[PDB]
Amino acid sequence: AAALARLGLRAVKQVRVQFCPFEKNVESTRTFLQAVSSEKVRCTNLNCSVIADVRHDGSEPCVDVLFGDGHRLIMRGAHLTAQEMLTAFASHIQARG
Amino acid sequence: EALAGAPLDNAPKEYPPKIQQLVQDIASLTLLEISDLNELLKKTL
Amino acid sequence: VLKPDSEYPEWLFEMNVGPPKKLEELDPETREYWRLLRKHNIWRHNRLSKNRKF
Amino acid sequence: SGMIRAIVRAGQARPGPPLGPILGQRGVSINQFCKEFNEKTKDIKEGIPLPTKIFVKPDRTFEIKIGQPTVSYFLKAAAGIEKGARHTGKEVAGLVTLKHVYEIARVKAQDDAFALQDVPLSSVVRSIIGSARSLGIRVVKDLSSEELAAFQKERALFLAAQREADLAAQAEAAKK
Amino acid sequence: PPPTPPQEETGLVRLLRREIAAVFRDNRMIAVCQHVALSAEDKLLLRHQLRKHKILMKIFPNQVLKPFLEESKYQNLLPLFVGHNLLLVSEEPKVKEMVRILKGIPFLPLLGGCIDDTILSRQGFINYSKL
Amino acid sequence: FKTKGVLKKRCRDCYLVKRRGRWFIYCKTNPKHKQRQM
Amino acid sequence: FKTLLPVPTFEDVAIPEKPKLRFVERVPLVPKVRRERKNLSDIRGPSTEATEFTEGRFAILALGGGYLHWGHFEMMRLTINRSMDPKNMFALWRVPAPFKPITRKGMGQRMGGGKGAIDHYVTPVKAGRLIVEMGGRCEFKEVQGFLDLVAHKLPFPAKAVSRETLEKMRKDQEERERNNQNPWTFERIATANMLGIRKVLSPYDLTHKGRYWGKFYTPERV
Amino acid sequence: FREVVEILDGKTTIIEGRITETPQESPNPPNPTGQCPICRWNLKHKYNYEDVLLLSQFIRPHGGMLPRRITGLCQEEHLKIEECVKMAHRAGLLPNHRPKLPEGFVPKSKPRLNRYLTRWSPRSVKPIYNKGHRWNKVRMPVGSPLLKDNVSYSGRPLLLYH
RNA sequence: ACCAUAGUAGGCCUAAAAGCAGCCAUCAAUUGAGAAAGCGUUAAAGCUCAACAAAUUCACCAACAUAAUCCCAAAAACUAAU
Ligand SMILES: [Mg+2]
Ligand SMILES: [Mg+2]
Ligand SMILES: [Mg+2]
Ligand SMILES: [Mg+2]
Ligand SMILES: [Zn+2]
Ligand SMILES: [Zn+2]
Repeated sequence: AAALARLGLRAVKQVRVQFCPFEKNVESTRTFLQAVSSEKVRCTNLNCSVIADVRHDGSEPCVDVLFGDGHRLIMRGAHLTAQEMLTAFASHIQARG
Repeated sequence: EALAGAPLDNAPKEYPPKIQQLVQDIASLTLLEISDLNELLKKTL
Repeated sequence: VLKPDSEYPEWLFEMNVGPPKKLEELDPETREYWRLLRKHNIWRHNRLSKNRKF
Repeated sequence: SGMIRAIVRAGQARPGPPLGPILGQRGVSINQFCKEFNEKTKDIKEGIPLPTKIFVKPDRTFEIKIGQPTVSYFLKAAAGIEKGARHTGKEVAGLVTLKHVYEIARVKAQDDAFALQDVPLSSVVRSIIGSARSLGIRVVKDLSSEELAAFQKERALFLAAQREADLAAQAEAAKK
Repeated sequence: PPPTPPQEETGLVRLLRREIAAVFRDNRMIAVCQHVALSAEDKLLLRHQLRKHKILMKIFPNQVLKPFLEESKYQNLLPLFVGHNLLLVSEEPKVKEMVRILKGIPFLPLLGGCIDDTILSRQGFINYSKL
Repeated sequence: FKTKGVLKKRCRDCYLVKRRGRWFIYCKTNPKHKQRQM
Repeated sequence: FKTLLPVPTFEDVAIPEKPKLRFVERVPLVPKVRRERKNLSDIRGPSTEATEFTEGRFAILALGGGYLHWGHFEMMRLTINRSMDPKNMFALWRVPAPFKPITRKGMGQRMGGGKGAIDHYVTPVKAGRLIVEMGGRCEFKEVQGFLDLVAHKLPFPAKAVSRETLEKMRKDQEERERNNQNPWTFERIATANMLGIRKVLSPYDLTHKGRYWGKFYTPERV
Repeated sequence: FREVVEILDGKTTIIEGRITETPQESPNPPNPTGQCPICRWNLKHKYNYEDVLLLSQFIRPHGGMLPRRITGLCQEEHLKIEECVKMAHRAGLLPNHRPKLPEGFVPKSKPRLNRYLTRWSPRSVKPIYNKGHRWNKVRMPVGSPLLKDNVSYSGRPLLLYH
């Protein structure tokens, strides 16, 4: 959460995390969602919309980030580590923004 | 014992068999018994 | 307004007033015992960390 | 801009310390704040000092949320003693019963602090009894018939203790 | 290595066990939600907006919650209790107001739960509320 | 830098790293905490 | 989630009046007029007195021999007084005031002529003797933390030990000297006059058992 | 084995995890009762910097070491293999376990001096100009001291400083 | 890594002592937080610790420059050594 807070997240529009909680590979995406839904992240910028899509037969956790550079970061995280997803997201958004 | 499977609406096609057996029980009764059931349900519920 | 004693429920009179409850007095199966044990552990940590050089 | 906690008397509102610098640094006009403070606290004639929260916005505008007055002053009013005990535990500051504590709990159950929590009045009465413990006020379970005798003896004891304390303070001032 | 030096049960863990047993015995609606690290003021506001409907929220550590759940009849809830967790306890359930107060926050997702021994997902909860 | 025989952290942001065969207490917030093991 | 552990509560500890260390004089009220020889046997060998705790629970244990004079005494007194809690801790001396006179000769004097002039007084301390003993209702971590500085500033090597730590070390030494693998030991060889080694050895080595060499004590030498 | 793949298709970044097949342990170890890998395969006090087939099993393709919580070794052997891997890398073994840099391989440098059983880093040791006399001699350390417990068929101790 | 809300500025002196010049008590809310173990302000405010919720490789102390004509055998980690 601190890494996202220190990075200046004012340049993002929409972050949605779509997942099925009843699967066996959801720990990482749940950790990522909790990291991006922290209060430091929320008070960094209020113009962003964070959505948590919950399904049952989707079975494919994924994250979509639409930000004002006209850019769409889609991440199909089914085996990725939570820290790896966090650092990749940070390094992409700071490079493009 | 165990719990249910907790399915979803994406492929919802399996109904519990108790509903079907209750429907069969209603279908296998004569009109007088159906009227008696109607009277009992109106009195109680 | 002086209300009579019958209006006040029991949870006013049952509670202790003078002596704080101590560690050996409480039931080890009661949450207050664990709350007081946590408080004593915090007191321990404060006493141990009195030599902070930072 | 932030939040400021201010304990202000109900009937007193002055553009001075300690209210002076804390609003002067924030830039909020003190005359306004005094005007709305008088307008919002003129309905209470009891004259009880109360804590309040001032929410200063970045545009130098401010909001007020009024709250329940101070537990120390409530207990002092309920017991009849002007100031609390110096050494709590070694000396007795006053005497009250469960009735005053219950009344204080009921009037404090509507404050901004205990309004968000939804515990029963038992937690509030426990908190008030702990505050009185720190204050030095002693509480008894059932002394309604003896409280008058308790008052008539504790007033004499407290005046004697105050005279002794005044003599000791005068001696310390002379020696220093 | 030498054989197992078995651990002894303590008052805190026994209290947690009996508390969770009371939770799963007494009340009817046991909702499972993802505990989002939210601010204290907003959390207390949500507590008030839940107590206006008389629904409570509680948190139990996973180290004590997983074994009890796999021993009990709610072992199907195991994937829901991997990360941060929140148990919503309601007697005489009324899911309509709960969904109404949950929709006010977009990033606080309802994972699942049980409505009188009926394990349901978020869509099942929505259907029950609409029913 | 300060050359010392015994190194200690003067703040929680100092970090100890082995470089060039010696130990180094490096600090970013307060650069005066830079210590080198002699 | 973590498991709670009970606190050892100290209810049988009574803090006496004047818990701070008492002031010590550089010179005793009665000065020694007769100059004495500087015996080094008061440093050589293990300590016989002040080897056990009296009423305290922590102490400064000396792993070597030396002399403690007024500078060291003032250092320890001031440090303990400033870094010790008077309400929960108390400290005590285990070494007497400096009583052994030391004679010094001025620069430019050739050798001989007699004894010098008494300059100052010291207290001889052997290895294994406690210097400052403390007690109270506190734990061992803080007292060790603020006693290690005093032990380091002491001339001889020293450590901030407790009853439990001292017992643990003594049992560890006993276990080591009992499970020693090599059949040849200093005690056995010295007592049996193997190889005629008493010609090189000293008569005090039969008691020192090879652990004490001069004023230095090595606890790892069995 | 997992792999992170990034796809760039018109201002869109797709990051995906891919799981590949991995080789497993051999079916018959000499000592199944040991929990720890080397000292259940009976290689304790047997490996060295010369033994590359054992050192290369758990290391990253870029020459990095692997975490013990993933490998499973007892701490002494984990440290020993870390030292042995450092020694082999400095000596010049493991040629394919180097990062691939198309830019730096053209500007050749001085030829790599041959070395083995090197303890410290080549860029951190200052030459000994005094070298000491007979009684006080500053030795050149050779090999890691953690490898002093290896089996010695000759029986002579390994000279770690010469 | 993970976050920090409540009576409350606990009571006395002091222009001010709001966890923190000082003295006495050290209670009590939320499952979860010491009248506060470290920074900071004139007084605040604010930044950290321990408390829950998330995991759980190991983690107590131990490292210390130097002289003068020119450094000083060279070398060597495994073929069996009481
Ligand atoms: Mg020393
Ligand atoms: Mg509590
Ligand atoms: Mg913390
Ligand atoms: Mg120099
Ligand atoms: Zn620093
Ligand atoms: Zn092993």
